[PDB]
Amino acid sequence: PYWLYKLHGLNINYNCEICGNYTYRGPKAFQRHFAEWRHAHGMRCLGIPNTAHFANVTQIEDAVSLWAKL
Amino acid sequence: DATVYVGGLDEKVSEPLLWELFLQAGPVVNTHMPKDRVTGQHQGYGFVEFLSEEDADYAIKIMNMIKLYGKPIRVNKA
Amino acid sequence: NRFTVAELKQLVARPDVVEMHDVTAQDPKLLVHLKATRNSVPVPRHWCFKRKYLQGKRGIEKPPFELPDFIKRTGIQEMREALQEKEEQKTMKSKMREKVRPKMGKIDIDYQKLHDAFFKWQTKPKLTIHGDLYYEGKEFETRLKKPGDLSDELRISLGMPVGPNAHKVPPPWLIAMQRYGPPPSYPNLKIPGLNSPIPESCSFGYHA
Amino acid sequence: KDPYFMKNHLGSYECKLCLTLHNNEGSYLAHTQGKKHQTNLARRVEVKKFVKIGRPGYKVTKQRDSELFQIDYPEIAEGIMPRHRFMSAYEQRIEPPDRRWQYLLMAAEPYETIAFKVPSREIDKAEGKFWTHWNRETKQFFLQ
RNA sequence: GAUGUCAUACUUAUC
Repeated sequence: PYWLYKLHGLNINYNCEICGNYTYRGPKAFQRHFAEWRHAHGMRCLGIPNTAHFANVTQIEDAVSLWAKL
Repeated sequence: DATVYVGGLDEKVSEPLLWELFLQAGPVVNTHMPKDRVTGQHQGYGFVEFLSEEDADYAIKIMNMIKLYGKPIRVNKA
Repeated sequence: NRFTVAELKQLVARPDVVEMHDVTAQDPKLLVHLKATRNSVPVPRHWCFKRKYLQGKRGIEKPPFELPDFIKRTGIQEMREALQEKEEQKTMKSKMREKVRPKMGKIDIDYQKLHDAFFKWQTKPKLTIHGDLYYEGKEFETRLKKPGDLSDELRISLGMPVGPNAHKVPPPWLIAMQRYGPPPSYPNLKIPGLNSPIPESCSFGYHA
Repeated sequence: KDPYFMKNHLGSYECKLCLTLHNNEGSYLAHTQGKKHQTNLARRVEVKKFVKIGRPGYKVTKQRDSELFQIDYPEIAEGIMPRHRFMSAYEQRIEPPDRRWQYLLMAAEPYETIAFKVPSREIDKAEGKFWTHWNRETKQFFLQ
């Protein structure tokens, strides 16, 4: 249905540069997949620990700067 | 490297029960249990991600003789 | 004008309280300072939903009431259930005939027993702190364990009777712990039979 | 008999198929006929007890080979071959002390089992289909 | 999830 995809915020293109520039079809879906195993496995390659400060981190350079600042 | 796959578990086992079983060999950072949302039952497998790869390898090598509800639970590297 | 989440996380001293919706407000620094305060309470998660925090538990089953021990120890609940069972079997003529000539003495249990239950047998309920807020799934999230100790349910599922003798009361994974050594994730963990005395440490584990 | 209409804790009706609420009883019967309700309906032991045991005297001959034991057994007149298996000394009838070795025992149906203790850890293989043989023409059993 | 017509039920010691 188009109404359930328009009211819940679906069918909206979002780019995540951390996990190899993956695509996400929802802000809440991206927020749920941020605290998941795929985002943790993508962030473990750069050397950043899985914490609460890198929840809204998308770019690799911003996450590296946030890891180096702490 | 830090995630170990545990199989051979019954459907009656729960995720806090699996966490308390896995905490006897080492602190697990995360535990994921794939289950079908249509029926509400587990698939008999899980993934325990620890804080390091050596602790996960020790938990996989030390849980080779674990029996839950009469069924032997196997631990492998993933 | 509106900065991103990375600049708001790098400028604030506590980037863990920064969210994605706080970057498009009228004061990101003031919101980051108020959210990372000492005694501040966070906003509820139902402010961005679309069900008004009351349309989630529609078809879920719920118990009618949970009576405490001080109210159930007075015998009023069984008498009320018996009166509700006796009143449900009466017809309209039996209900109309009891209104002109009623039968006194319905239960007539006691008069000081309720005062003794409300004054002498008063029990304090399980309260909570002011910071622990309530949500829709807070009543169902009850999963929120220690190394070296096992519960009764895990011991019944694994088939390990807990006893003072350390012969069979440790699990059979202790043979691998004796062959390979102590776990590297817990250096202070002491198990009986390997690094602890067996009749002394009868708890099958100690974190010292 | 509708398996979707249930009673809540507030004296109302609840349709779990469409997840709808109804206050009175007259609205629950009128909610089954409609578009959303139709859309939700369209979218959704014997061989062990009979074994004779007279325990005859077996004839085993061991020989240290280099690169094997020969057990002389009588005629059994059956297709069941005698099986060899390696077990531990922890289980016994009287449980003697200082039992920390292994024993390979060969057993048949009309005859008793013959066991030989092996002090070494691993010097051969006690598998049945790998390194065992039973000639039924001469009734000679060997295992190496 | 919203819209616009109809029905049911509820609240403020309202008259």
